[PDB]
Amino acid sequence: MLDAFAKVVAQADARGEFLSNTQIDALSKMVKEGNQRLDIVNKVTSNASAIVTNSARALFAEQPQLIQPGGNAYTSRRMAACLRDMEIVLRYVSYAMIAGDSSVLDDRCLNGLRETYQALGTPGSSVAVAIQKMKDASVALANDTTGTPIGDCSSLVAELAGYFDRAAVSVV
Amino acid sequence: MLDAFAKVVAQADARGEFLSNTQIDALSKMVKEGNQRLDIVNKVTSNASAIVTNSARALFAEQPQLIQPGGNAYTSRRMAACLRDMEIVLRYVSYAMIAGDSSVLDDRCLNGLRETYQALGTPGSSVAVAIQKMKDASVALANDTTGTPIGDCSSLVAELAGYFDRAAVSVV
Amino acid sequence: MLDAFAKVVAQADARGEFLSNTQIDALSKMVKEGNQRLDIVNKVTSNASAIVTNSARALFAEQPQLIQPGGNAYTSRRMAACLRDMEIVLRYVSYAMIAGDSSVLDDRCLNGLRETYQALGTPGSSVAVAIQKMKDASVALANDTTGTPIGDCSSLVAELAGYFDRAAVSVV
Amino acid sequence: QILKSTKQPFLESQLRFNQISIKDFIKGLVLSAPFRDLNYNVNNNYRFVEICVQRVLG
Amino acid sequence: RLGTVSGNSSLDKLGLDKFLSESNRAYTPRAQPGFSSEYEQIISATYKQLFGNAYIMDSERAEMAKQESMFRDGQLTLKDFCRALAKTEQYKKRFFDSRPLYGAIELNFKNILGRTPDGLEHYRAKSAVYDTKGYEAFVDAFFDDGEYDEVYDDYTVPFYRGYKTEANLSMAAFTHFFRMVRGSSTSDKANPNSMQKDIPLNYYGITKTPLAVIAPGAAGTAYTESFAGTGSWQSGRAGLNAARVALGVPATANGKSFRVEVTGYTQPGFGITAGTAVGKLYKANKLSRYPRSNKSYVVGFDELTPLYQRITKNGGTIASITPL
Amino acid sequence: MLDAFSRVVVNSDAKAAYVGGSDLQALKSFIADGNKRLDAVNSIVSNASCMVSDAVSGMICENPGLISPGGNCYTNRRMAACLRDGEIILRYVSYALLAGDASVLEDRCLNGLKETYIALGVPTNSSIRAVSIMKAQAVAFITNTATERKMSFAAGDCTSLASEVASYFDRVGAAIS
Amino acid sequence: MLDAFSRVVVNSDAKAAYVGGSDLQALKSFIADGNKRLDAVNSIVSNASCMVSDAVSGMICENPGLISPGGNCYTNRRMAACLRDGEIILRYVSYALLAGDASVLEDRCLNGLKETYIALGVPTNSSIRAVSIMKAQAVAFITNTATERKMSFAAGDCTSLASEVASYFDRVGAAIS
Amino acid sequence: MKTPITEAIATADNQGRFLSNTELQAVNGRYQRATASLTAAKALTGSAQRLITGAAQAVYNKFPYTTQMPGPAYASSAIGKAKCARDIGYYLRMVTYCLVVGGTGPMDEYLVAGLEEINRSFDLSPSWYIEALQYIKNSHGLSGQVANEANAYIDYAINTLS
Ligand SMILES: C=CC1=C(C)[C@@H](Cc2[nH]c(/C=C3N=C(/C=C4\NC(=O)[C@H](C)[C@H]4CC)C(C)=C\3CCC(=O)O)c(CCC(=O)O)c2C)NC1=O
Ligand SMILES: C=CC1=C(C)[C@@H](Cc2[nH]c(/C=C3N=C(/C=C4\NC(=O)[C@H](C)[C@H]4CC)C(C)=C\3CCC(=O)O)c(CCC(=O)O)c2C)NC1=O
Ligand SMILES: C=CC1=C(C)[C@@H](Cc2[nH]c(/C=C3N=C(/C=C4\NC(=O)[C@H](C)[C@H]4CC)C(C)=C\3CCC(=O)O)c(CCC(=O)O)c2C)NC1=O
Ligand SMILES: C=CC1=C(C)[C@@H](Cc2[nH]c(/C=C3N=C(/C=C4\NC(=O)[C@H](C)[C@H]4CC)C(C)=C\3CCC(=O)O)c(CCC(=O)O)c2C)NC1=O
Ligand SMILES: C=CC1=C(C)[C@@H](Cc2[nH]c(/C=C3N=C(/C=C4\NC(=O)[C@H](C)[C@H]4CC)C(C)=C\3CCC(=O)O)c(CCC(=O)O)c2C)NC1=O
Ligand SMILES: C=CC1=C(C)[C@@H](Cc2[nH]c(/C=C3N=C(/C=C4\NC(=O)[C@H](C)[C@H]4CC)C(C)=C\3CCC(=O)O)c(CCC(=O)O)c2C)NC1=O
Ligand SMILES: C=CC1=C(C)[C@@H](Cc2[nH]c(/C=C3N=C(/C=C4\NC(=O)[C@H](C)[C@H]4CC)C(C)=C\3CCC(=O)O)c(CCC(=O)O)c2C)NC1=O
Ligand SMILES: C=CC1=C(C)[C@@H](Cc2[nH]c(/C=C3N=C(/C=C4\NC(=O)[C@H](C)[C@H]4CC)C(C)=C\3CCC(=O)O)c(CCC(=O)O)c2C)NC1=O
Ligand SMILES: C=CC1=C(C)[C@@H](Cc2[nH]c(/C=C3N=C(/C=C4\NC(=O)[C@H](C)[C@H]4CC)C(C)=C\3CCC(=O)O)c(CCC(=O)O)c2C)NC1=O
Ligand SMILES: C=CC1=C(C)[C@@H](Cc2[nH]c(/C=C3N=C(/C=C4\NC(=O)[C@H](C)[C@H]4CC)C(C)=C\3CCC(=O)O)c(CCC(=O)O)c2C)NC1=O
Ligand SMILES: CCC1=C(C)/C(=C/C2=NC(=C\c3[nH]c(/C=C4\NC(=O)[C@H](C)[C@H]4CC)c(C)c3CCC(=O)O)/C(CCC(=O)O)=C2C)NC1=O
Ligand SMILES: CCC1=C(C)/C(=C/C2=NC(=C\c3[nH]c(/C=C4\NC(=O)[C@H](C)[C@H]4CC)c(C)c3CCC(=O)O)/C(CCC(=O)O)=C2C)NC1=O
Ligand SMILES: CCC1=C(C)/C(=C/C2=NC(=C\c3[nH]c(/C=C4\NC(=O)[C@H](C)[C@H]4CC)c(C)c3CCC(=O)O)/C(CCC(=O)O)=C2C)NC1=O
Ligand SMILES: CCC1=C(C)/C(=C/C2=NC(=C\c3[nH]c(/C=C4\NC(=O)[C@H](C)[C@H]4CC)c(C)c3CCC(=O)O)/C(CCC(=O)O)=C2C)NC1=O
Repeated sequence: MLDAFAKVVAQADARGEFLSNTQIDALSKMVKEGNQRLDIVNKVTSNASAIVTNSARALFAEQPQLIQPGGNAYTSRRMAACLRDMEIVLRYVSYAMIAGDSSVLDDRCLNGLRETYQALGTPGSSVAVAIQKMKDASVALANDTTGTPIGDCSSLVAELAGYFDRAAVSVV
Repeated sequence: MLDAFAKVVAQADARGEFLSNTQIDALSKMVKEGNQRLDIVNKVTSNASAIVTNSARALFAEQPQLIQPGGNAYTSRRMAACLRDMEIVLRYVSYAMIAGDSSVLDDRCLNGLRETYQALGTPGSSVAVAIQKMKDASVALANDTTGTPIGDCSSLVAELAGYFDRAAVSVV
Repeated sequence: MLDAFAKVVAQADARGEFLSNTQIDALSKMVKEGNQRLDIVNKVTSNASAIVTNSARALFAEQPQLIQPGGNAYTSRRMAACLRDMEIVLRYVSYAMIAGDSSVLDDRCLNGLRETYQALGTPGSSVAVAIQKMKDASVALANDTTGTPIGDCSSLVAELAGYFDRAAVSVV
Repeated sequence: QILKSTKQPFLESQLRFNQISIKDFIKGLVLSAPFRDLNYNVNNNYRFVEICVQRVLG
Repeated sequence: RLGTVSGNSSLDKLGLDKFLSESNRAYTPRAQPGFSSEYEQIISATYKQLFGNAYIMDSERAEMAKQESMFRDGQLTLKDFCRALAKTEQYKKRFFDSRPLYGAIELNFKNILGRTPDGLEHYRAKSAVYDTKGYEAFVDAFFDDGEYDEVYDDYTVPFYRGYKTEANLSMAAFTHFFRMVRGSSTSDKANPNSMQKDIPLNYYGITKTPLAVIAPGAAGTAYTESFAGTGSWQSGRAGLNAARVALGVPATANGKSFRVEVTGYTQPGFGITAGTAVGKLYKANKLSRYPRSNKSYVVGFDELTPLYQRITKNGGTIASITPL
Repeated sequence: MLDAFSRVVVNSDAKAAYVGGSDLQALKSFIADGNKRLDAVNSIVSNASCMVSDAVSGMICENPGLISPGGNCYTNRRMAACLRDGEIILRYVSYALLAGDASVLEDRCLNGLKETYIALGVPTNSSIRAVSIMKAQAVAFITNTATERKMSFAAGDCTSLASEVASYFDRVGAAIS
Repeated sequence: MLDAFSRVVVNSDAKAAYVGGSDLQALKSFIADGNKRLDAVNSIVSNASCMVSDAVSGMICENPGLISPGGNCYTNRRMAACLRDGEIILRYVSYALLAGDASVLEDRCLNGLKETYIALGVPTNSSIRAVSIMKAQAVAFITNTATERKMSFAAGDCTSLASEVASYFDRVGAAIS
Repeated sequence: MKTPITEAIATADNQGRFLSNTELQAVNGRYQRATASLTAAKALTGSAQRLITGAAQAVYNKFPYTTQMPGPAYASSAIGKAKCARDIGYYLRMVTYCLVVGGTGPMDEYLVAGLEEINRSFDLSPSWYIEALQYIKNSHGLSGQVANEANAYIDYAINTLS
């Protein structure tokens, strides 16, 4: 897979030249968020069970179809199949957030997810709410500076929530 | 696999409710005929190589174009693979005799069997006429009054025909 | 994997008769020209990379967008993998030259090779040029009279040109 | 043990139809009932690991 | 863009938006003189519709400069006008003479009728006319039947119709229809399953076998497996395609079985350390690990999890997954 | 399409025999039981609007996630299509029982509806819960043990016939499976 | 077919959101400076075929051997298809600008253009080298930074929409990357 | 089908190897014995109806019960004797196919694989076919190295029945 440093080298080889000096100080903004990316990982990797409990607490309440006799997640391995599938949409986003792109997100999780739910009959309607119940649950969880100094992180809140909606449109 | 007791479990698990009392007295009728089930499977598998080779011999008599050179069942590789599939249906029919339903015969042996044969090019009308020899060599085998005491088992021989005609309509 | 001798045997067995007298001297013709066929593949295995690097440097001088930065065969991990495909088809035509037929050639190389070249995004018209860039170099040394006694080897190098032509068709 | 009774004639036909792979064919041979009663009932678990690493992993 | 229940519409994102937006009917019983931007739009609509979005330049449109003018008074459209366009050199250069007889038939149904013929008894009725009564009655075998005189009254333009339940074709003719239609940016030639030199559906159109209906423009839709039948009667080979059936003891050992469809792997990707093993990068016999790509697998429900890992850690993209 | 009368012909064709008296004995008893089957299928097609009523309004109360905004029966075209998709598949088995052969069901619809449905995105477990809700809806009508409407037949026992429409509808559900 | 007026109504019908006036202010920002989109569209569709005039001519000056033997734009037939190949995709760029979504370049063009250009052997590097040339060729009429021409404008910052064409030019090299 | 030519291809394909001087003598040595093996194949073809019916009677002289015992696996009837003459004609045909290709390819594929499934099912004895093949071994009437090639592929068939 390729990363956020690699694509401006992938456009330095497939174009074919040396480095422009406007390509070098565009990477200064990557380390203007470089420490500020690193504590954003602490708001999601220290709360791994915390989001996926608090979201599937909510998701069968307004949508009681999943717990019906004859519903989808009925047996306990299918209910454990929800919890192994709710976290990886957040885990590969957590791989995408330390990366800075969505290459490894598309490589190992997303490409092969619309049709895999359709072959199994698990709905594309409600695997997007499992994105959306953890979408607002990490907008609140990462917007607080408990341990780190105070300034501007108004970019990267529109990047990890710039990756959940990428996972939302790649499944419906 | 499913037998007859595994039917009404899964026919009420999506329904949700418990086992109702009006069904199980039909299922405790089935254990009165439990001793007339196991003789009858013992009648088939004791003669399990005399129903195969007596009906492949009466198949190539009426159809000499299969053992002629350039035929489908010509060589010794494809004669052994003709006696292999003639015994495979004799297993999975008698598996469905002991169980009470068809659902291991047409899930492990008949789910794509004619479309196996359209890809290989074997005459799928002609495997049905070997099976209907084995139907008549086994229904008339399971009406002997030696080895068992007499009594009316006319209800249980229609189930043995009803899976032999289910392989007669699977392969065409 | 058939031979020239095994192809006329397998047509006889599916008809179910012995080999005719017109077929044995058709094969007795084929064995007396054996030392011509042993002298052909001795010429195109004693120059089994001097064909290939001189066919690569012919094509790369002609087509220049292969070596361009951004190219298909630009980098040195896609350069030995270009010289791998140029060296195995010189290998696998020479197996099909010594067999007398080309059912070794299409099944061990060319079955779906233009479908894997579709998946890589490889320009396939230029590799068919490179087989034709290898084809005339292969017959220029087959016609080379050095060290061998002189005779007529006319249709054998038209057979060898037909093996390269069958390779160059089904790669585009 | 390439005897007539130790052959697996239904696993052989599914290889020839390209239904299963070689990796699913080796897995059917260790789980074959001739491999249990001849090579698994007559040694313990610390010798059977020496069989399934010498033959499988090579 | 991908979506089934994304905005309540299942087939606008399958590639049939403009084939369901337009209807292309003409409104006057003769083309009126004076104005030449209202009926030339109908002609260049049909020049992409009948030819299958092929490039007709003006250097060959003026070669065919009679046959549209006699439509403007004297021929009907769809019955006579594209019939006259089907008797051209430009129609005979793309869909008749670079390809076999069945491939000329099975591309003519997409061109003329807007469907795919199922089995061979629909190939029987069309190819009983070429070997007896030439090419001009072969093209006019389509235009005077119940399949043509009912769906279009004679002043529309023949659209695509091989997806609806009123077009009572088959259920397999749906599955061939998205092998033939790859969005609105393809042609007869710019189609990977068959170029102009080839035939689209040789086995599958004859034997009525349905296929994996892949949405076009997806991630890794650059896949089609090749063909070699198996068995010793037809002297075929083994190892090219996974089977379409999944019978046996490995049918229901791991639950319900599936057929996956891998797009393709490379040499960088096999290791779990993000690179290439620097060395000789091969074995001695100089083949790949997957020595031909675009391969497929048959796998049960209880091993879908490590196989979906083992494709996706190695650089393989997945076309679709169909249960067997 | 195959007929049961056609089924004994290709049985007698690769065998290369004539028609004997042996396999004729099945078909002459099929004639006199033809009116009893003719007394069956007329009530299948004349209560068909109830059978497509309870096809789709019954399956939606046991999974209401399709009428939810985002589901697979949410819009009023997919609401219209699910009313329409079920009233063709019982029209086909009404053809299939008069021939007696399931091959007319196979070549027309049951060859390839499964490959469309995961590209049309609909779930198959919802479909077989809607297939089997017409299964017991069918077998009440052939026996006259239906509750709210009881129709005119003769007196006998068509439980050989009532297994046959249950022998069709599982293969309706297994085709989508 | 999507646009930015109806991008929200396929978003809000996951929510079943009767749209109170909070989310509509981006649409009230879309109707605010949509004249700058409109004053750029007339700066595109009047200067349209001179974008493609130096597209392939800019490609062939640095990638010279496509007019060589064994090229791709060798003959007159091979070259004139390429000039309609580039003018189709720039026609389909500017549909998306006045609409406001990324609809039209995906649901018609890149619903199958990756298998198109590998069915013909169209080189994907040279068919993005021209479009990267046509990237910066298409920003200069919006910017009015051109060496040769000036368009009669009003003077503001259209840099939200000067890179929005480059934010359509990125996902035309999504599949043909 | 193993031939000498489709075996040295296979060891060349194992090592990624161009056909060296090692694999050009394995295919040359086939050509120095294709002369003697194709006269033996031409001689056995012409004397087929002498050798088939003569070996079918030499079975019946050694094992006289096969012409006497009732039941379908024996040569006691007209059609029982016709299927026995078909079987030795199947056996003698695969000897001549091996002399063409120079090895035991066509009797491996068309004859030997799956043979013991038949001989146990249809109650046919493998010693009925040794006596038929030991007739053909020392009554073909060949000599020299022409006899050496026909006597190699005859007792390959005896060892896969034994
Ligand atoms: C070595 C591992 C490593 C980490 C675990 C993090 C933690 C971390 N963040 C910052 C530094 C910072 N951290 C933030 C982050 C935030 N402030 C906010 O308002 C947001 C709510 C919150 C994001 C969740 C900001 C804005 C700064 C820079 C301080 C400033 O702007 O003046 C610093 C001080 C050094 C520096 O400036 O880089 C450290 C150690 N960074 C790291 O390098
Ligand atoms: C392990 C193997 C095994 C079996 C196969 C059965 C065999 C079996 N059957 C019967 C007993 C019987 N079995 C039959 C059965 C038949 N008579 C017919 O005419 C038909 C040909 C045939 C059915 C297939 C009848 C009619 C009786 C006596 C009635 C009765 O069971 O009460 C009995 C005596 C005990 C009893 O009456 O139940 C036993 C042991 N039990 C076994 O443990
Ligand atoms: C009376 C005068 C007279 C000659 C000199 C030759 C001249 C000559 N040499 C060769 C051709 C040849 N001649 C030889 C023979 C030899 N090469 C050697 O290095 C060995 C010393 C020698 C004997 C083994 C070989 C090996 C070739 C084939 C090589 C080639 O392609 O020229 C040919 C063509 C075919 C042929 O006839 O052989 C001719 C006409 N012929 C004549 O009529
Ligand atoms: C073990 C490895 C091995 C070899 C490398 C060759 C080498 C070789 N070639 C020939 C013999 C020959 N070689 C050729 C071939 C040719 N002559 C030409 O001038 C053409 C360039 C070329 C055609 C392709 C011919 C034509 C003969 C026979 C000479 C003649 O025509 O009288 C002979 C003499 C005996 C024989 O015919 O076999 C030998 C040993 N043979 C082998 O067994
Ligand atoms: C609405 C969407 C839509 C499109 C995008 C185009 C897509 C398209 N492009 C081509 C076809 C082509 N397009 C190119 C173009 C190029 N190759 C290069 O190397 C250059 C970099 C690049 C020019 C910019 C070439 C060379 C052909 C092939 C023409 C030929 O084969 O002679 C064809 C085949 C038409 C035919 O030949 O009949 C089609 C349908 N058409 C559409 O309807
Ligand atoms: C979930 C919401 C819900 C409904 C929409 C109704 C629909 C409904 N009806 C029946 C069950 C049935 N439905 C019918 C159909 C009919 N009866 C007639 O006589 C008419 C002619 C015809 C049109 C109405 C029949 C015959 C039965 C079987 C019961 C019986 O009458 O014997 C069943 C049980 C079938 C099953 O699920 O296995 C359901 C769910 N009931 C509900 O609980
Ligand atoms: C042989 C009979 C026969 C059919 C079934 C249909 C097969 C079929 N069904 C649908 C299409 C459909 N079919 C259904 C029905 C259902 N989906 C569900 O979720 C429920 C399980 C089930 C109702 C019981 C729905 C909801 C659509 C979607 C319509 C759409 O996508 O616009 C379409 C697409 C129609 C189009 O694109 O125009 C087709 C071809 N045609 C036929 O000839
Ligand atoms: C014009 C339209 C038309 C029809 C409707 C049928 C009418 C019909 N039904 C039956 C006759 C019958 N139908 C049944 C069927 C049944 N009885 C039951 O108890 C079950 C509820 C049900 C299905 C199992 C039975 C048992 C008979 C009597 C046996 C017979 O003679 O067929 C008969 C033969 C006897 C008679 O003349 O009445 C006829 C003609 N045929 C037609 O031509
Ligand atoms: C090797 C040969 C060679 C060429 C053919 C040109 C091709 C070319 N043109 C432009 C770039 C451009 N081309 C145009 C097009 C036009 N300007 C107008 O106003 C006219 C209306 C219209 C036709 C003349 C515009 C507006 C730009 C961007 C700015 C500019 O150069 O004016 C660019 C820069 C794009 C980029 O940055 O990637 C290039 C490489 N350059 C070369 O090196
Ligand atoms: C049918 C044709 C038709 C149109 C195209 C529009 C024409 C149009 N464009 C703008 C207006 C404008 N256009 C620009 C744009 C720019 N200024 C620059 O120098 C930048 C280079 C460029 C930014 C990309 C700006 C800044 C305005 C004024 C702000 C506004 O959009 O209202 C205005 C508003 C000015 C006014 O109120 O009079 C109008 C009416 N109307 C029409 O009837
Ligand atoms: C490599 C990373 C990876 C991905 C992307 C992946 C997808 C994946 N999800 C699966 C199942 C599943 N996924 C779900 C999840 C859901 N269904 C719903 O209705 C809910 C809305 C939703 C969340 C609770 C369920 C219920 C199954 C089991 C399907 C079944 O048994 O019917 C399966 C089948 C095997 C299994 O049960 O795990 C795969 C392969 N698996 C992986 O290992
Ligand atoms: C798990 C259970 C199972 C089923 C259901 C099955 C079907 C099956 N039958 C096959 C072949 C075959 N089946 C037949 C049988 C016949 N053809 C005829 O003409 C006769 C009418 C009939 C014999 C009486 C023949 C001749 C082959 C071809 C063997 C070959 O090509 O090698 C093959 C190809 C592999 C092989 O056996 O060679 C499969 C997979 N195989 C199985 O293992
Ligand atoms: C079993 C025998 C066999 C077949 C059938 C085969 C096809 C094949 N060709 C490949 C690559 C390739 N093939 C080429 C060849 C060319 N590209 C060009 O521009 C030239 C026109 C042409 C030859 C000079 C190149 C450059 C690659 C590497 C592409 C990549 O790695 O993305 C790959 C990818 C893995 C690899 O690096 O080898 C496969 C599987 N490989 C095999 O080992
Ligand atoms: C090419 C490879 C090949 C072989 C070897 C082969 C053998 C073969 N021999 C058979 C029968 C037979 N073979 C014999 C032969 C004999 N019985 C005797 O009494 C004699 C001593 C002896 C002759 C030497 C007889 C009598 C039958 C008929 C058995 C029956 O009808 O049940 C049959 C049963 C079908 C038939 O021919 O009617 C096969 C498949 N088939 C093959 O395709």
